[PDB]
Amino acid sequence: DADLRRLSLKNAKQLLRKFGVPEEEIKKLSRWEVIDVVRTMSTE
DNA sequence: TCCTCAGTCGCGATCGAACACTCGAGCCGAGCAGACGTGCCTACG
Repeated sequence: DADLRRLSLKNAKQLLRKFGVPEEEIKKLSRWEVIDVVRTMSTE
């Protein structure tokens, strides 16, 4: 979680692109929301 | 060049739900002494 916070908007965006997250969530460009989704995607 | 601002992480902090221990109330079985009767046997007329 702290590691995901360090990940920064640029690399978490690229990770959400890699997992196949839809472009709306990538688009909102909210780092805090993006990390919560990426943590959920990793948990899945 | 800034300049605070919104969304979220880690940790103490208390709180509700559950779980382990205790303790007595009550019932049940065993055990023992005894009474309330039937049958089975002897000293006295």
